[PDB]
Amino acid sequence: KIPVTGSGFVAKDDSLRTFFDAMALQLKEPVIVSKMAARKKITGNFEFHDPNALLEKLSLQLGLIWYFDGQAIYIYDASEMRNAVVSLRNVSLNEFNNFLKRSGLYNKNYPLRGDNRKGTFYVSGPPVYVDMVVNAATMMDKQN
Amino acid sequence: DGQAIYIYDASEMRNAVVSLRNVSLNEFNNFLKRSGLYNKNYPLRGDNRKGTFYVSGPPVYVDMVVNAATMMDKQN
Amino acid sequence: GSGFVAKDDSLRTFFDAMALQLKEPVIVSKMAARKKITGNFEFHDPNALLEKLSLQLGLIWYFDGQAIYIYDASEMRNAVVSLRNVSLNEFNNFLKRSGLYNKNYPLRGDNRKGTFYVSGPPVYVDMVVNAATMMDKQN
Amino acid sequence: NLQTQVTEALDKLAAKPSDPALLAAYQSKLSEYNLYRNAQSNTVKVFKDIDAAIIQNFR
Amino acid sequence: NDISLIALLAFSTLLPFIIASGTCFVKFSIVFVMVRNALGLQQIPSNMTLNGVALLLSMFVMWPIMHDAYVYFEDEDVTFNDISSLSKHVDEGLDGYRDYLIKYSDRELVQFFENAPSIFALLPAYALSEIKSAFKIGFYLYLPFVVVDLVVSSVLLALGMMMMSPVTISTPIKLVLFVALDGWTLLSKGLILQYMDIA
Amino acid sequence: NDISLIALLAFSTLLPFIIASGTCFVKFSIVFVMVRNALGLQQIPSNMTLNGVALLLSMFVMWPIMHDAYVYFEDEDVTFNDISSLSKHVDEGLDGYRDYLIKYSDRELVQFFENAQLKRQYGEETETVKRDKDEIEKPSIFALLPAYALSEIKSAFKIGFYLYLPFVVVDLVVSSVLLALGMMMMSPVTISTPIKLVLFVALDGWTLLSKGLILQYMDIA
Amino acid sequence: NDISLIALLAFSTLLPFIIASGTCFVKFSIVFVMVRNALGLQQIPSNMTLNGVALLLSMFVMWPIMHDAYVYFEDEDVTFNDISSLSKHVDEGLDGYRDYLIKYSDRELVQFFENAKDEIEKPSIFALLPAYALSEIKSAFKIGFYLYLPFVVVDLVVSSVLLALGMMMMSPVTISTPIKLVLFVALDGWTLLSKGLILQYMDI
Amino acid sequence: DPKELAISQEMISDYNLYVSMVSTLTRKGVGAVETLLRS
Amino acid sequence: FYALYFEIHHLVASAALGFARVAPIFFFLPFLNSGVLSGAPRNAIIILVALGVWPHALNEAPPFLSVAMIPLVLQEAAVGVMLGCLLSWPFWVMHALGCIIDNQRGATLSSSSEMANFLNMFAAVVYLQNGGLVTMVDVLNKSYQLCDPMNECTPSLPPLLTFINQVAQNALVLASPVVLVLLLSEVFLGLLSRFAPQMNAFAISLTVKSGIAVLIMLLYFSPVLPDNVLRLSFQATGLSSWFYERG
Repeated sequence: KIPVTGSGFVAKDDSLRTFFDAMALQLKEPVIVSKMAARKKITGNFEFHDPNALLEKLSLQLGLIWYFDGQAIYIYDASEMRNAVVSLRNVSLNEFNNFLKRSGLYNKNYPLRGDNRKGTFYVSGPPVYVDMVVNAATMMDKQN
Repeated sequence: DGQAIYIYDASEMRNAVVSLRNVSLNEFNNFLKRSGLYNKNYPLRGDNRKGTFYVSGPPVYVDMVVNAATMMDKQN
Repeated sequence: GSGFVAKDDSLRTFFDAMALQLKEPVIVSKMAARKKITGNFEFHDPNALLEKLSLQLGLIWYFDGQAIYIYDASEMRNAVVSLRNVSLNEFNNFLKRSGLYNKNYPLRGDNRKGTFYVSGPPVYVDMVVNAATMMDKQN
Repeated sequence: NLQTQVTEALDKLAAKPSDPALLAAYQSKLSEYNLYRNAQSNTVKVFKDIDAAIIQNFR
Repeated sequence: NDISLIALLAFSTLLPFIIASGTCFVKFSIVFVMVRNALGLQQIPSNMTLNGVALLLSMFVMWPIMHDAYVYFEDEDVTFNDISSLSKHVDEGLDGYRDYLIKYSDRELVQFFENAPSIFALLPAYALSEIKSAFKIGFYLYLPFVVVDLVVSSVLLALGMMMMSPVTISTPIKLVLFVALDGWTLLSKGLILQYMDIA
Repeated sequence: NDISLIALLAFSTLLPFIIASGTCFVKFSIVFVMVRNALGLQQIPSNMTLNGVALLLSMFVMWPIMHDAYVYFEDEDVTFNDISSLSKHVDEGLDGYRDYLIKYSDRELVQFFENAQLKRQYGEETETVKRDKDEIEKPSIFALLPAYALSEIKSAFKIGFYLYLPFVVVDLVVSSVLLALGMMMMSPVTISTPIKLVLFVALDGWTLLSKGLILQYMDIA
Repeated sequence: NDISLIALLAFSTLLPFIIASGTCFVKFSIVFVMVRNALGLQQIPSNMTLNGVALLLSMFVMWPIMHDAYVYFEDEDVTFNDISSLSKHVDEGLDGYRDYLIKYSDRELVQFFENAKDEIEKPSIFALLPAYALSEIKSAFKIGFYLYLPFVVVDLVVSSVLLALGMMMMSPVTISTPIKLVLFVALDGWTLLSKGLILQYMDI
Repeated sequence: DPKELAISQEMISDYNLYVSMVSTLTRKGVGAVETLLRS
Repeated sequence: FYALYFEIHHLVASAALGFARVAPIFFFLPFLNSGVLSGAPRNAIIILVALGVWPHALNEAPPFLSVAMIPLVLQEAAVGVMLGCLLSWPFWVMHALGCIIDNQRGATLSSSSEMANFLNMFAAVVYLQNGGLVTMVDVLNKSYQLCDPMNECTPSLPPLLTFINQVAQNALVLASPVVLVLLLSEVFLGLLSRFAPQMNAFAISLTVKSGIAVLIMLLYFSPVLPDNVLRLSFQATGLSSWFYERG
């Protein structure tokens, strides 16, 4: 009924939510595409054999930012990136980076910009990454 | 969770970060291991001996972990 | 071997095509998204092509380390700030090590004083003012 | 510019909160500023209310 | 300050009667329905259209005068020392409208309504003159409709056709050649050239 | 918690203009003015009571929709712990009203307002959305009720033309039988008014049109 | 007592719509206008002085229903320990209105509204108030055709005696309207239709 | 705050009067066209 | 937290001019006037329709602020009554059609109407079925794209002066075939009055014309009338020819 010999996905005017859910089996995690990034469309014959390398290239050709936090993959478009600056009264940046590296939320594409032994830094990235970094930073000074 | 199977769509997954004032993560995770609510697909991301961690998943699992963590800081 | 063939684009479709040769995503504002362009371009040296186009078209751009923000030139703001118990030299040494030092838009002021002047894109000024006022409260 | 010479007398009592002449002059300042602030608030209020009454009459 | 709000609100309440009596809407509204009565069909073209068109045309004459009033009144340099010195300035704002009104009215009622120039003496002389100007243009449009029925009822007496009604025959003939001369675009533009430099 | 009461009272004040626009009261009111106008009666039957009889049927249909809002919003666990889940809760509370707007509104008239609002929002560069959104995506609540109220004006005038027909068939034959005689200078509406009233009371249009409108929203047994 | 102060105010502020929709005032106020339109009059006498006498006429046969709810609700046993027994007690008060409505409403239409005998339980008060108002407007239309009918004959007979002569281009409204109202004052139809309108509900 | 609330005290009230003024003029504006079309 | 109050407050100011643009279309249209719509839910509709079609973004400040407000209202009313008289085109010619057919057969000679109301309702419904309100809303959505305020656009006078004959030549050719049969029947009867003198053929003319005027229009009522209704509906592409902005 579906005669093609090989393996691949054929998209005819797909709308970026039905396209990434078809990649959500080769990637072993569910994909969450935002509301503004679902108005763009894509069509063509695609194939997935290393989708963590394919998602990086298509996030630059289409214009997207993505984040994988161990359970799911969040995808936003480029005009939703937000910024923040926070001050730590009694812990260091190198102490907070050991918490991020040891826990597993440390992302080497969006690192933390600041002085190595201070309280202030500058974080920027996806909207699910920033509101976590800010919320853990204001939840460690009140604990200490 | 042991009595039923909840099913949501992928766009309803919520997440939270909660701070335990006087109880470690390794003790609360043993409370979940002893109860039966431990789900290895959505584990608790955080430092092993601290009070802060990051949890994400279905809304019935997040609203259970947050409520059972803030009801274990009030007992201590 | 590469290149974009522009036929009446709108400067948001266009600069996202350069977001692969530049290794960062590009974010263009909505007042700078009305200007249009045509022509055959060629992305072989994009860090000098973006600089030449931003002066012919009339644009301001800022790269912080993750993305490239592009505003139009009529949105440049300026502000003067004063630091009580810190001088200009440790804040400039903070920016040199934090990677937020932009040589095109440096900090204008006296070398050992609290008052100085800053002007640039609205993501650079809003970072510099908040970082300047978040060190004096810590001290 | 009344708030300036209000805000210039609080600091010497902050440095010396036991001088009897200063708190007497400070109370003499602050009750008069209390009389000034609600007077301006009550007087702008009538100029709003009577301006609302014309459109209430003509609507 | 706030006393300016009463006058600038009362103008909006009294506007439907300044249009009813002070402007060229009087002349425009009458001759349309008069030449409709010339044709004898009282509900075509369905008088809401005649009041729809003649309102837009009478808007076009009053509109520069309205913009000229508040261009001048935008200058807030009106406050002075003398009570009458500010009073002459408000009269200077109204001479832009008054010069429209002094142009068309006659010199017989305007001093008759000042001994018994002022603004309030001019409006009933204006609307009375415009009605008198409306009738003589309606009469000259009336005569070519009182010759075409006269010939068709004559041909019935030329034949043996005396006993039939002539209005059931003459009314389509009067309507067809009138629209065939494209007269409805003629008498409208022949009126708007009188008041303004149209187009 | 306290400002939830402010949101309740502010919802309470804007209530009857929602009944003026959002509900199906607009179908009953228009067709009831039309059955007054088609009979030729001007003042009677004194439309202050015709608003009331048209309101009571609309409340009689709207009651199961609005009743689930009370039991959903008097829950003791309205207050959540996160800012996005609390904004999710009022959406899933409003979904029972919203799919009611979806069922009874027009397809393309709703579809026109999203394309008209997006080019106002971002600009012309936003690409248009087609019919194929309907299977997954829901429109906003402020882009529905304009196209709802226009579609219900279309359906009410659709009903109003049909029962306007059996009266003008009467009003032409009376104006023809009077001109069958030489009675040209005679007002035919004063002869037409009895037999216009008989054709509605012998047909009893009130007690079958009233059942017809409730059948256009709900069913029996 | 404090909550009953709400419902006592809530009747009073809602009275000009319940009296607008749930009584025989709609039938009196409707027939008193079409008798003017039957006579070919427009603004005579008014819409105010016809509503006034229609209000008092409807206030006669309606007052004893309103009067019994007072004397029933003045009694001392409004204190009940049970929720539902008070709900029964207020259900037992409205039976004066329910027995009034069922007499003049249609059983099939109220059965239709009931879907969306009557001796064991009475149907609900919201299930039949439109059915009452929709039955009154129909019956007032039916009685409106009847007294419309004799004035058509005087409208026709003078137009035929004018067409019997050659004067065909003569407006007969200036002649029929004198002959219209002498038919209504020699009958003295005003004092008798108000009689039979009262007798339609209240017996002698 | 005594000077900032006072300048926002005028700032709310004058813009509320401006929105009522612009809405009452639109009502008498189109209502004059309504009565002139009835004439 | 001042901008949350300001966002609804810039909106309620923006809807007033939106009301002033679209209010005199709800007086002109046959299925939307005050005769068909009550008073209480009318003004709810007219506000939120202009709120769903207003061209500028809602959170921004409107450019209305103290430029020239009383003449701005007369601008927006003048373009509103212009859009009303263009949108009510095919109902006006159809109501003019029925007045001619009523007038030729007699039945209107008490001057020196119900039939013309019947065609006006009929062309209202057949316009309302296929499309209808989508093109009725589209022309006022394009009017904000070509007549944005603080630019003083006008209804472009030199093509307005042919508006009355533009509907008149659509009225006469639509009333063409039935007045020709009524007129030829009258002179055919008049030759019989010339062949029999005391017939009084004027009285017979009222009896026979009312049957002819419905019979001849029954042959072309079904296949010929309703397509001219969709043809005469004014479409949005011609909105440029009726307006122009002044600076």
